[PDB]
Amino acid sequence: NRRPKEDAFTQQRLAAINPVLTPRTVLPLYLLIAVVFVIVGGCILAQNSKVDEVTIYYQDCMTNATSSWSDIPSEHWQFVFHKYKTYNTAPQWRFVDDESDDFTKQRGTCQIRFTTPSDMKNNVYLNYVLEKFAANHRRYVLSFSEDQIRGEDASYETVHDATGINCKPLSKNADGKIYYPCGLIANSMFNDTFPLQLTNVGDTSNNYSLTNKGINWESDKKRYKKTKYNYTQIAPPPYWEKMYPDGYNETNIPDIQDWEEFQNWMRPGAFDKITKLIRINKNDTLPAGEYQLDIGLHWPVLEFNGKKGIYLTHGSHLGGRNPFLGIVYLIGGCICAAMALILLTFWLFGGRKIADASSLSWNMK
Amino acid sequence: SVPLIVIVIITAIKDGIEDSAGVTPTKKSRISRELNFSVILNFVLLFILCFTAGIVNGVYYKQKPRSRDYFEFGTIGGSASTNGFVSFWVAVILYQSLVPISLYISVEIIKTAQAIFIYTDVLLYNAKLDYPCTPKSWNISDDLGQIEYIFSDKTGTLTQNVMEFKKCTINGVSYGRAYTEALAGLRKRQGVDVESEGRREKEEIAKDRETMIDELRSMSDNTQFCPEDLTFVSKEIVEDLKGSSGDHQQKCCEHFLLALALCHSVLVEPNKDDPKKLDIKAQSPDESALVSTARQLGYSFVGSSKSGLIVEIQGVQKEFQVLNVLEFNSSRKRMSCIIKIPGEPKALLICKGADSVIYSRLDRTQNDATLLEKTALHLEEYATEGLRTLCLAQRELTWSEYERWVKTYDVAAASVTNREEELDKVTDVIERELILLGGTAIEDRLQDGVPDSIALLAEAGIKLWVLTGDKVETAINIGFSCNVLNNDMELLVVKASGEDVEEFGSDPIQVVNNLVTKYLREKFGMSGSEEELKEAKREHGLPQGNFAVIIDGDALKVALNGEEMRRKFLLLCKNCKAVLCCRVSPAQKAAVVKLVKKTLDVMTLAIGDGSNDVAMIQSADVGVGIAGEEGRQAVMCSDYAIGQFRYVTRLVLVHGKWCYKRLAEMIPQFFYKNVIFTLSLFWYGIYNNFDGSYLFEYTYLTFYNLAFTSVPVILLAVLDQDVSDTVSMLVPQLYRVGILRKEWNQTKFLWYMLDGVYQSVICFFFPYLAYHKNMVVTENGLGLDHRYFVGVFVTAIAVTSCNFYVFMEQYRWDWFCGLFICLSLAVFYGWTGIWTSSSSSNEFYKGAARVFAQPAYWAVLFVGVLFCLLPRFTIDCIRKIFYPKDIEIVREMWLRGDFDLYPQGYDPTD
Ligand SMILES: *[C@@H]1O[C@H](CO)[C@@H](O[C@@H]2O[C@H](CO)[C@@H](O[C@H]3O[C@H](CO)[C@@H](O)[C@H](O[C@@]4(O)[C@H](O)[C@@H](O)O[C@H](CO)[C@H]4O)[C@@H]3O)[C@H](O)[C@H]2NC(C)=O)[C@H](O)[C@H]1NC(C)=O
Ligand SMILES: *[C@@H]1O[C@H](CO)[C@@H](O[C@@H]2O[C@H](CO)[C@@H](O)[C@H](O)[C@H]2NC(C)=O)[C@H](O)[C@H]1NC(C)=O
Ligand SMILES: *[C@@H]1O[C@H](CO)[C@@H](O[C@@H]2O[C@H](CO)[C@@H](O)[C@H](O)[C@H]2NC(C)=O)[C@H](O)[C@H]1NC(C)=O
Ligand SMILES: Nc1ncnc2c1ncn2[C@@H]1O[C@H](COP(=O)(O)OP(=O)(O)O)[C@@H](O)[C@H]1O
Ligand SMILES: *[C@@H]1O[C@H](CO)[C@@H](O)[C@H](O)[C@H]1NC(C)=O
Ligand code: ALF
Ligand SMILES: [Mg+2]
Ligand SMILES: [Mg+2]
Repeated sequence: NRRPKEDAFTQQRLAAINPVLTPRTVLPLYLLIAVVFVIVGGCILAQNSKVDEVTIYYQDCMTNATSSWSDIPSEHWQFVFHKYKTYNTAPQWRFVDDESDDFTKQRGTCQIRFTTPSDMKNNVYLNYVLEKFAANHRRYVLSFSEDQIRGEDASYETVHDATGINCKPLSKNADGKIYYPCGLIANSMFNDTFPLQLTNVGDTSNNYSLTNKGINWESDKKRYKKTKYNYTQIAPPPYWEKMYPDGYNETNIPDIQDWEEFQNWMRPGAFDKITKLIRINKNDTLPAGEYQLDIGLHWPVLEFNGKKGIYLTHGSHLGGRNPFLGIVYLIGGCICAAMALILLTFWLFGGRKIADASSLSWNMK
Repeated sequence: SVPLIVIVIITAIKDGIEDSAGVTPTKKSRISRELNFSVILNFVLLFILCFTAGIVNGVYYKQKPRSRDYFEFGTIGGSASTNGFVSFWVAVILYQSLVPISLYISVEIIKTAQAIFIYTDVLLYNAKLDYPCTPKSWNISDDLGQIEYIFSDKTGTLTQNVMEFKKCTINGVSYGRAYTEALAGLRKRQGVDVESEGRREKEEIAKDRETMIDELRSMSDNTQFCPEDLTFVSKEIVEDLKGSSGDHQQKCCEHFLLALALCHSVLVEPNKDDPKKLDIKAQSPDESALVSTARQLGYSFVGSSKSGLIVEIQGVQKEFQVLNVLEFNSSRKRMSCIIKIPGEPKALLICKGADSVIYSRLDRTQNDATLLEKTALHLEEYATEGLRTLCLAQRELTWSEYERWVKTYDVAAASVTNREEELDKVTDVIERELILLGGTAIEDRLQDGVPDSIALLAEAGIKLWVLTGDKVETAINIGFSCNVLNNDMELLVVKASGEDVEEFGSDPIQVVNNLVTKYLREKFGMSGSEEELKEAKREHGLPQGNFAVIIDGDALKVALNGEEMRRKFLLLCKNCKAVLCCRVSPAQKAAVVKLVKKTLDVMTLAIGDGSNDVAMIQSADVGVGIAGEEGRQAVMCSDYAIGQFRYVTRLVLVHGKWCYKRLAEMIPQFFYKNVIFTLSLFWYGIYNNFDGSYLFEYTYLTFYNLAFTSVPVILLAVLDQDVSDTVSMLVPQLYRVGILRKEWNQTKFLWYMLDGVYQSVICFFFPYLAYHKNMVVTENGLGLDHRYFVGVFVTAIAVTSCNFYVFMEQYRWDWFCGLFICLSLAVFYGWTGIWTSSSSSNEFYKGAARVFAQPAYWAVLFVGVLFCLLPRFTIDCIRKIFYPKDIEIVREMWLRGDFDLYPQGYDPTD
């Protein structure tokens, strides 16, 4: 009726295990964790020591030399292979101009020629790398609309005088028509074209096939929603006037169904370095030989010494060539082993019985 | 606003259902102020962080014009105005995280949690009295581990109010012979034989009882015959009633008995089964014992009549009445009775109390000089063997005296508007004539399991103070009966009375000053006024120099008048265990309590049982009540209550220490677990001219420190068992940790602040350097390459690191803590993998499929947990090897099997 209930929990006597720090217990756990962790570190290092990588920077292949085949400066191309150390094979670059574009500041085609000494394991990725691109500015990164997710077309008030997220900096123009890809994040998109195939100078009868289908997963496929653009209130971004001198008509609307790379740029990079996938090949085993690429030069980058290049790789269980994980694994293994040996020595050197009643802070007297 | 109030109401409702303006009742503790200082330190760290962010956010005037302007073209202008605007609102919207949100409520959450766990202690549950420890104030409980001083009222705490009749002084003759435990203790400490002599004394007392009952049966027949209820054993007085020691002895002895039977405030009620049987219950145990023994010896006071007393002597009935009564007062320390008997009509004013209050006022001109000395010696030995002194003084009023008394009463009855002062003064000034006629002797029994408990507290390194008002000799004898007052120590008595008045009789101030200077110069070295007090307050107390100090009422009364006197008294009271004070009112001892609290502040316990103890508890660091006498009302004006004193041994020593250690360890852990969350953001915001990059999710503002990893810190705060209760009870030396405050300091604050900074360094720079080279680690597809996903990495690392760290410091790996640790990690994983599959994650949207499936996630959390746990675990090992603290030593030795023969929850009272 009133007597308190008796139990282990109400007295805090639940069963427990109290380990203490004694060499009989300390040593085995260290030895086992150390051996297994160093073993897996060696395994991942061995895995990482196999994949290849090539990268070529071409941000300044428009005034470095003339319209002939000149060598790219060494500060732009870096090659890593698992069977060659001094594999220099300096790639060549050429530029071809075209006066069909009024924007003479940055126009033309840059062609590059590189080579590979070995075949490939049927897995090729080609990415475009950007260096020193400030995408972490709040006004820049907090400038995009929510309706573009579903293709909806709301009013200018809902996109200009909205909450902290809106297309505030570039909401309205002189005409007043809103922008479907509003916001500086979309307006500051990389503006380059990449070939859908790779020429093979060795045997031109079979070039190397590429595609831009499958950069990202079906997330965008699970993001796509039916749209209702009014085809009259949508205006090109002010930085897209060269792209759309006539503006959007009832045919040139930017679709999302197939070529999602137009909007794969939605989320910016994690930090200053910028790299996104542009070409994938899973079917064709790439053999050795010399190869050549061609890239447009529409996107201006020299206005602030920004850098831009390409990067071809293979990937692995842990990505591309980056020995940082192996470095940390080895550092941790060495530190843990060193601590284990240090305390083993201190047990040997300071050999004493574990439970010493005289050592208590009240046994002086 | 509303959420805080409603959550407070709901948690109060939970407290109420589990138990069966503002919050703080009176005042907080030192921990509250230290917490305020620590929060101010956190605030100033946030402020300097904001300053070092804002200087860079604005020093870019001479920096290169990067692409921050090539894309925007929205040059607002106004560098002195608009840029400062941006800085101020960025600061006020992005630097609101380091301030503790839930700490201000979590502290009392933890306090009430551990308090209700205290309340549900079935081992703290009384069996006979049936009164468990019921907390009143849920706020102040952390001080119970740092207690270093106990203030005790021996009227009800040290000894129960169960009276026993031993002797009685009538006309200078002591009647009554028995053998109590106090007598045995005195004999054994005197070095004389106690086993054979004790048995001989016991059989002699048995023979005395036999001859007493035989003579009682032979001479007459009494109305209180009883085979087991009889407690009268004194044979000298049973025969000295009629004519044994002369007719004058008879006259004086029955006169004394009648005077005593006319002096009491006791309620007498009949027994329900038998009306004749006595069921005497009242508020004064001593008077109840006196009337009970009067009934046993022949003066049977049966019946409940307030307008007169009806007493029978072997059947002969007689009725009377007491005219005026003045009950015991906290200042009077006596009871007054005015009776008037018609014929030679005569009035009698009788004052009942202790020796100090009765000998203070008497007829100096008219003294017997024979009964006074006899009574003085009688009471001296009575206190020597520990008999509570109860003396009565008589004052006769003749016909002229009765008439002038009536005139004074009728002329002084017209006083209104606080007449009590005038009445007290007039009675004191006109009541200068008193004559003593003797007194009785009563003794008190102790509690259950006092000596072992107080001895183990003393061995715990804590000092206790005990208070009374009767006298010193009974007090020291009660201390000697238990083991709080051992031998091998002399008395630092500073009494301004006694034989010292014969040779150096003067006014008390200078004599007590001379003696305390002697003590402060050539007995102990603290001669000074400032340096010694500061040294004492810096040393924070330690039991050393096992002596005993005694003070008298006059010296304590005059001590409140002198600053030098109070500081020198505080210096000299640094004895080891023994401190005793007598002849003092509750106000005076409350004043000395607050004196010792102010200077060299130390948490003080205020255990008490009575009416004078309320002043102790109302002015104390913490108090505990006792359900004893009518002063049980003190428990409402208290902090904790318990049926008997013997339970508090488990409270302060065991549970209070756990409270102190758990709080003092978990508060720094909570401060550690918060700084990394803001510091990672600070490092991520170094770029973009400190524009204010917001790395984490908009939903991470709360769930990081409110849902996911807030469980194990409070769990360790409340559900920790530092060591088994039994081994702690057998070995209480670990309690020195609360004595020396070896777990609460600013050095620990800074050490964990630096630890948090270093942990944040690892947590931020592991995934960042995992992406420095090519950040193409996807194993399929593109990869993450976004601030939110690297945020997922870093928050996962931080939360698992903090949870494993508090798991590591957790002293009791049980079936309870690890389960909720695993549950916290599981719910973190589940929320991060489920909420990402929703429209509310419009941008992020892909944590589960794009992060967890990646082997890089596990490969990086492995190195994160190693580089978190291993360095500080090795620091823990090296501290436990080169500086092995006592706690882990006793833990491992009892785990090894040394202390396993004893069961769990064993008691010494079994
Ligand atoms: C490829 O993608 C890039 C990325 O945006 C595009 O670059 C952008 O190109 C536009 C077009 O010129 C450019 O807009 C402004 O450029 C000039 C200086 O930046 C500015 O003088 C120019 O203004 C005029 O030329 C316009 O006729 C009109 O604005 O009136 C003024 C005054 O009469 C006149 O000078 C124009 O407003 C963007 O600045 C540029 N982006 C960046 C970051 O520099 C490029 O157009 C895309 N090309 C294709 C083919 O899609
Ligand atoms: C592989 O790519 C090259 C590069 O364009 C192709 O070469 C072109 O071939 C067509 C007709 O065969 C010519 O009209 C072009 O002038 C060639 N271009 C260059 C730059 O030489 C080649 O045909 C492709 N091979 C296959 C099998 O498609
Ligand atoms: C690799 O092979 C697959 C399947 O043969 C190709 O996928 C097809 O691609 C075409 C054009 O991109 C689409 O029209 C088909 O619908 C795809 N088939 C399926 C089942 O999805 C893929 O394009 C090839 N990639 C390369 C680089 O050769
Ligand atoms: N009901 C009472 N009747 C007569 N004397 C009392 C009564 N209660 C207490 N006293 C006197 O007061 C003394 C008790 O001292 P103590 O209990 O330490 O202080 P206080 O009683 O003021 O709390 C005893 O010596 C006793 O003579
Ligand atoms: C629409 O504009 C695009 C380019 O902006 C052009 O290629 C296309 O022919 C135009 N179509 C119509 C119907 O105007
Ligand atoms: F019996 Al009292 F104070 F009078 F404890
Ligand atoms: Mg009382
Ligand atoms: Mg009271």
